Amino acid sequence: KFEVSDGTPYDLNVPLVGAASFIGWVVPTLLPSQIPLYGGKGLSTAFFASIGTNLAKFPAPPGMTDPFWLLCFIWHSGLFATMILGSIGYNGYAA
Amino acid sequence: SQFIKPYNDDPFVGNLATPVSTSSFTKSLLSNLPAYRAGLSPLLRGVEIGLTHGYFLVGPFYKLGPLRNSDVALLSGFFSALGLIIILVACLTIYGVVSFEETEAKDQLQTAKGWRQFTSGWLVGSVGGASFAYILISNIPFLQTAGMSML
Amino acid sequence: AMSDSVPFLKQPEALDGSMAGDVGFDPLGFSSIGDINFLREAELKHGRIAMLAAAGSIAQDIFTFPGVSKVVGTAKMTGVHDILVKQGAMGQLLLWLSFLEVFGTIALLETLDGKRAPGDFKFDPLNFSKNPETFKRYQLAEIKNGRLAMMGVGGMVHGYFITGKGPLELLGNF
Amino acid sequence: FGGRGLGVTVNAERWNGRHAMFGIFAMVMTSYMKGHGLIPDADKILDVAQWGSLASVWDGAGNGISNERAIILIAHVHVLVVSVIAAVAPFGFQDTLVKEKGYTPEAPAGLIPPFKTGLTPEAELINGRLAMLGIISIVTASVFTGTPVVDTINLGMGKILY
Amino acid sequence: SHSVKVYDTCIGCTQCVRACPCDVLEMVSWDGCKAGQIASAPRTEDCIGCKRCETACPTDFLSVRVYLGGETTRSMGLAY
Amino acid sequence: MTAAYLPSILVPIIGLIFPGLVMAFAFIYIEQD
Amino acid sequence: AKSKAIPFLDAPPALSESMPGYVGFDPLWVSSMLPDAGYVKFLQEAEIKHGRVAMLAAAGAIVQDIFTFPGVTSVIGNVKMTSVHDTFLSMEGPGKGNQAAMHQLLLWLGILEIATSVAIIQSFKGETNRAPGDFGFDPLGFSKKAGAETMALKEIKNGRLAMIGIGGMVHHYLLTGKGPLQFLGGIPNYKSCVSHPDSLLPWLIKPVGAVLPKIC
Amino acid sequence: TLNLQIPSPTFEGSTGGWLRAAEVEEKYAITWTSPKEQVFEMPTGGAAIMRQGENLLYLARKEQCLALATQVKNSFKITDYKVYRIFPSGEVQYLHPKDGVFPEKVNAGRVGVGNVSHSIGKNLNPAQIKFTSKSFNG
Ligand code: CLA
Ligand code: CLA
Ligand code: CLA
Ligand SMILES: CC1=C(C#C/C(C)=C/C=C/C(C)=C/C=C/C=C(C)/C=C/C=C(\C)C#CC2=C(C)C[C@@H](O)CC2(C)C)C(C)(C)C[C@H](O)C1
Ligand SMILES: CC1=C(C#C/C(C)=C/C=C/C(C)=C/C=C/C=C(C)/C=C/C=C(\C)C#CC2=C(C)C[C@@H](O)CC2(C)C)C(C)(C)C[C@H](O)C1
Ligand SMILES: CC1=C(C#C/C(C)=C/C=C/C(C)=C/C=C/C=C(C)/C=C/C=C(C)/C=C/C2=C(C)CCCC2(C)C)C(C)(C)C[C@H](O)C1
Ligand SMILES: CC1=C(C#C/C(C)=C/C=C/C(C)=C/C=C/C=C(C)/C=C/C=C(C)/C=C/C2=C(C)CCCC2(C)C)C(C)(C)C[C@H](O)C1
Ligand SMILES: CC1=CCCC(C)(C)[C@H]1/C=C/C(C)=C/C=C/C(C)=C/C=C/C=C(C)/C=C/C=C(C)/C=C/C1=C(C)CCCC1(C)C
Repeated sequence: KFEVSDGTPYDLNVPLVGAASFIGWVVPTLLPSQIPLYGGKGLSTAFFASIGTNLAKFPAPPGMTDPFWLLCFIWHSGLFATMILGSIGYNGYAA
Repeated sequence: SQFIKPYNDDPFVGNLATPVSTSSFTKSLLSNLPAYRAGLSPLLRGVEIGLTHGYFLVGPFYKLGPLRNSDVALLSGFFSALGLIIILVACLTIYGVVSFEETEAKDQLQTAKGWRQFTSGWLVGSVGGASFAYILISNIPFLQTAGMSML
Repeated sequence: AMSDSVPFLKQPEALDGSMAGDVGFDPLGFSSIGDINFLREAELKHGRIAMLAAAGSIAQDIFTFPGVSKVVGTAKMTGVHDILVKQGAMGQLLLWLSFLEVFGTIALLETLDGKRAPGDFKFDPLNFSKNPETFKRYQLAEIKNGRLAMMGVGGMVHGYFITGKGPLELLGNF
Repeated sequence: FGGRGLGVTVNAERWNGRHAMFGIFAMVMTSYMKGHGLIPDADKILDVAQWGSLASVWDGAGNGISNERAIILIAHVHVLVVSVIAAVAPFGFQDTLVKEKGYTPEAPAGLIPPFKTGLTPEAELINGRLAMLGIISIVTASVFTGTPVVDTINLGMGKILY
Repeated sequence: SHSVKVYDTCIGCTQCVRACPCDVLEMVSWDGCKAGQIASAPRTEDCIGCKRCETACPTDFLSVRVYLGGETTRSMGLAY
Repeated sequence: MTAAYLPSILVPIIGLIFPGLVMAFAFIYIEQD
Repeated sequence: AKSKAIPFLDAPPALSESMPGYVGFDPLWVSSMLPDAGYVKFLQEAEIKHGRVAMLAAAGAIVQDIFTFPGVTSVIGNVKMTSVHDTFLSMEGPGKGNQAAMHQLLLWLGILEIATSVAIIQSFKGETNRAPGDFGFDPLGFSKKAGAETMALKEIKNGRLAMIGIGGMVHHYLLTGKGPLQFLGGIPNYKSCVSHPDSLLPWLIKPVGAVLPKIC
Repeated sequence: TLNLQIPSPTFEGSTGGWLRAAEVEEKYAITWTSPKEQVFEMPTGGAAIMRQGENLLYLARKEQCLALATQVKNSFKITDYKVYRIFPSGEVQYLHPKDGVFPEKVNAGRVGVGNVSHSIGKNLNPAQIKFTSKSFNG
């Protein structure tokens, strides 16, 4: 019974929108590229590999020239765009 | 499906009911804050608010003050926080002196006795929170370096 | 009024005691924030995955399938994952579990409407739960073994992170 | 102002008497601790590189506050913080510094209140007026003779402290 | 409040009353001009002091005059 | 400087305590009915 | 209305005689410091927890003198009262060492203390009519026994006594370095002081030399 | 007499409406009758639709009410509007038109307030009336 306003009950559909937007953004971004930023992997997989690499170096943050920041920014930008569009499509149309 | 409605179902009041202003999350957070939470004396509202604000007041004075590169940086930062707390308590006192008439009602913040109780609670909470932050930063090297001790 | 698991705490409002394993254990009040059915479906999925992982850790200590020792060598548990990411077994597992979990997402949509019990996938080919009493006893056993398995998998993988042996080898070579 | 217990009131007389009794005690204890050398590194000059520009005094040698003076000031800072908290958040039983507008003023005790010995307000007021007069006399005897105030106390108590 | 005066040079053209945004002025009966009417200011507690009435007045130097005085909530035009 | 303690005593008082008490009491005076 | 412990002082207004161990002793009116109804309950709960912790301290301070668990002295040596906390923490931490004893204690006690925090919040607001300090922990059924109507009084009294006792023993270790039983048996304790490491708050022992006598 | 049960124009609300001083010091009300539902501009900003029949609306200032009255007079030919002042106690003070006749029309019974019986050039000098309670008009 989440009210989005004073008297406006609205279903946020956070599980569906989150899961569907995550899958619909991650799966197309599994397309590989041979550029050094990706390293032979897709955008999502290069991002996850960079997460593992930098978590193997805790305290020490990723450097400026490290591909982690660019991978994180592009991946989260596309994810946020997918989440916004998925929220619009599922909450509005619902069919 | 409209998300913005007139405030309190009154279209001529100077406010709008918005998701930032009137959602369930906003209403729960605002009604659960110590300044608005039901069942609290004004003194205990003051205690909670003072604990929070006085606790976080130590940090900027300790890390950025003129004595920040000295061995007495934390002591100076706590003393600066205490001086700011005393100044703000004087501000609270003069606000309550000029703002409220002497009434029997004392269970509300916006009464003279209620504001005096709130000021007393805010002073005691602010001193306690600042002292707690002083104790924790004095005894934990992680807080002294803001995490750089791990490197 | 008071909880059974924690006697000095008021009973959670969203916990009626109908779900299996309900002893009124919610001191942080997570069922007041999140939906109880979403949390139950999450608990059952985490617990079933943990049951499979615990039994798999023990059996992979006991024996390996033919030809596995050619590819993995002496690597055990977590050490297998990376190797079989390169060989391709983990990719196939990811693909087919993701395919099943698409229909699991549709099942989550069914249970969030109130039209499906959490964790119910109607999967009883052998008709073990033909008696509703045996069904209740099996639900309690499933949720208890799932939570115990979550604890077990935590212990096994962190013991492997410490010693590099594995569950049964640590039980032997302690 | 006057309706709150400030100015020439019996409330202000009582409060200044309490503070003056404590002040006589603090001066006697300062003379005792300084005479026996119980203040650590009392002649150490505090350095600006550690304590900042607030330690600067601009005397003829050292340009810094002595460690004993800083220690005495910090001892006063403790009871000043106690003072602020007691003035804003007093004990429920305690006499308050500022009084409510519709308060009943305590009657002036005249030349001398009734002779109630013990932990009575009359004994408190008598010893408070006596302590205020003693502070006046000690200050005047110090500035009309050049004897330091700790030394003036030590002679007036007959070198008992040191 | 502001003070509004009407002098006997008024010709009763009713322009100042029509220009008033706050309903301060009104026309009353008079015999001093050909129109048979003169402006009056019975409600100067609502006067904001905008001097639109003086702008509307056509007589060489004005018949209606506004003298700004003590400021109130109404005269300051405060909606708060 | 003779009586070198006097600047360090009086400058913080005159510059922080005097204006604070003046501003507080003037605030009370100008806002009271 | 005057206090029973202090017959000339007035009785504090917030004490009702309902709580066990009341003798009218609250001269600072701490129980009247908050007008809220649950506040006194909060106070009592704090007292109970203090006493219970102090009891577990005091017995521990004795028993750690009598015997030590196997392998402990091979890890930490001959430290006795508060240098155990310091020595373990010196050998605790990822990278700093291999022990985790005080951190494990902090973890499980913090789980218990969060679950206790929820109960204190519930009893403060009045959503629960549970007594302060009551966790329902009576597995051996002593409440259904005989003489159980005075057990709360013995609990609060031994709690306060253990509070004072552990304050005693800790401030004794900070000066002599002995520990409780050696301090009790070595009655002139300033003639033979065991050398001990400085605590993690060494500044607090600074005035002992200059300001204070420093007999030891 | 202000009927509090008169329906209001359909408005979606705005941040330009009345503040706490309306409920604490004084508030203003304007009523009018329209022959049809039609869109007008709010004096506080925004478009509202007045209903067919009677309309009651609340504002913070008298000038806002009279601006709305001028707008509905010159754009919709509505002249029956009435402006009231309402106090927190519930007292309603009828304001405009004060005697039922608009102030630009002469009505019997009106008495002249602030009328001076000479031209503006015949006022007294300030030095004439200094230290004296005489008015500058004479
Ligand atoms: C980023 C991914 C994405 C995109 C592009 C769309 C696009 C669309 N969805 Mg949709 N959807 C998505 C994710 C997305 N969806 C997800 C994750 C869910 C599940 C929660 C849904 C669920 C959903 C439903 C249930 C329905 C739709 C519908 C629609 C269509 C009209 C409504 C709309 O949003 O128009 C958006 C209009 C445009 C995108 C075209 C304008 C182009 C401009 C430049 C904006 C584009 C921004 C940017 C370039 C996008 C970059 C994407 C990023 C990942 C790189 C439109 C084709 C409805 C329909 O009719 O389709 C069947 C409908 O019924 N969607
Ligand atoms: C003539 C007035 C005057 C005086 C005497 C000072 C004095 C000082 N300022 Mg300064 N300041 C002033 C005007 C003044 N300021 C003005 C007008 C501005 C605005 C441009 C500033 C802006 C300013 C900044 C931004 C900073 C200072 C700082 C400092 C401190 C110097 C560094 C140090 O060692 O601090 C060491 C500090 C301490 C040991 C803490 C002292 C705490 C005091 C004693 C508590 C007093 C409480 C309060 C006044 C009680 C009365 C309340 C009542 C009036 C209602 C020093 C206390 C710096 C500082 O350290 O601030 C603390 C600093 O960061 N000042
Ligand atoms: C761990 C601290 C602690 C706490 C929280 C309490 C709490 C309580 N005690 Mg208690 N008590 C304690 C330790 C404590 N006790 C110990 C160690 C003893 C043995 C001496 C006693 C002996 C005792 C008696 C004999 C009685 C109580 C009573 C009470 C209750 C009334 C409120 C009160 O007096 O609390 C106030 C005390 C505290 C909150 C403890 C902290 C100390 C305060 C905050 C110090 C104030 C700060 C300030 C710096 C002042 C210090 C200097 C000053 C003395 C000059 C309350 C439930 C009464 C009761 O329940 O009657 C049935 C009662 O009659 N207590
Ligand atoms: C539903 C469906 C059915 C299906 C089914 C499925 C296949 C059911 C299969 C289920 C199995 C996987 C349940 C597994 C539980 C594992 C846990 C409880 C044991 C955890 C170990 C812990 C205690 C530990 C560990 C310990 C520590 C941590 C580390 C070690 O050093 C030591 C140690 C080992 C002691 C079937 C097919 C029958 C048909 C039916 O019609 C319907
Ligand atoms: C709840 C209940 C039960 C429970 C239980 C158990 C857990 C109860 C545990 C209780 C503890 C052990 C009681 C300890 C009291 C300690 C004080 C009285 C002595 C303090 C030290 C003195 C003052 C001293 C000191 C002294 C000075 C200062 C310095 C030294 O040189 C000398 C010396 C050492 C003499 C159970 C589980 C059975 C079940 C039941 O269903 C429910
Ligand atoms: C390739 C690539 C890139 C990329 C990229 C791009 C552009 C990504 C595009 C992603 C898109 C278009 C995702 C769409 C997802 C739609 C979903 C999951 C719909 C779900 C619908 C549902 C659940 C409806 C359910 C329903 C329900 C319950 C109720 C009614 C029925 C129904 C409607 C069926 C770059 C450019 C970043 C570069 C990178 O190197 C590689
Ligand atoms: C573990 C650890 C540490 C630690 C620590 C600890 C545990 C230190 C100390 C803890 C505590 C709780 C000290 C208590 C002192 C109590 C006093 C003085 C009570 C006086 C009571 C009186 C006078 C009663 C009077 C009385 C009253 C009220 C009622 C009437 C009767 C009468 C007798 C008159 C460190 C700091 C060393 C650091 C290290 O790295 C880690
Ligand atoms: C990070 C987070 C994520 C993003 C979003 C976000 C929400 C905006 C953000 C939050 C940012 C902010 C909002 C984080 C929230 C922050 C605030 C500042 C935390 C304040 C805590 C105060 C406590 C610790 C002091 C407690 C008192 C102690 C126990 C005292 C004992 C004392 C008492 C009096 C008795 C005497 C003893 C002593 C010791 C003197």
